[PDB]
Amino acid sequence: KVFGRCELAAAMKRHGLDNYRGYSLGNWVCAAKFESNFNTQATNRNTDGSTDYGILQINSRWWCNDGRTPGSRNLCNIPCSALLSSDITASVNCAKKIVSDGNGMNAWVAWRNRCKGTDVQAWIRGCRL
Ligand SMILES: [Cl-]
Ligand SMILES: [Cl-]
Ligand SMILES: [Yb+3]
Ligand SMILES: [Yb+3]
Ligand SMILES: [Yb+3]
Repeated sequence: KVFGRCELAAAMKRHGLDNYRGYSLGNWVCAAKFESNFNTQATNRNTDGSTDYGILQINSRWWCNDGRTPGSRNLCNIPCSALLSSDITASVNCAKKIVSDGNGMNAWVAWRNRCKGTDVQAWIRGCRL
């Protein structure tokens, strides 16, 4: 599923990401924009042999199981395919664990490089919330 901006903001709010670990909704929408372009089916292979999955590009080394990533810990206890679903619940549940792991949203390199410090409120402009 390719979400619209405000559609994704609404879904993230419904699943309790708004201000989760102190990160406002626009931070999450911005992260998703640059990780996946709002596409739940996004997959990308990393240089270390792991793969990133879904709207927030969650990796298969630490977080989910894809069966082809040696050293897989699967800390979200979920097949990586579950992170590609049109329903964002599994991605949100796993993102909550990731952002709680110590470094906040810096876990997402794209967030650090493209969202952090910017006017992230723009990502929720005009949305009914
Ligand atoms: Cl915001
Ligand atoms: Cl933090
Ligand atoms: Yb990646
Ligand atoms: Yb559902
Ligand atoms: Yb409201």
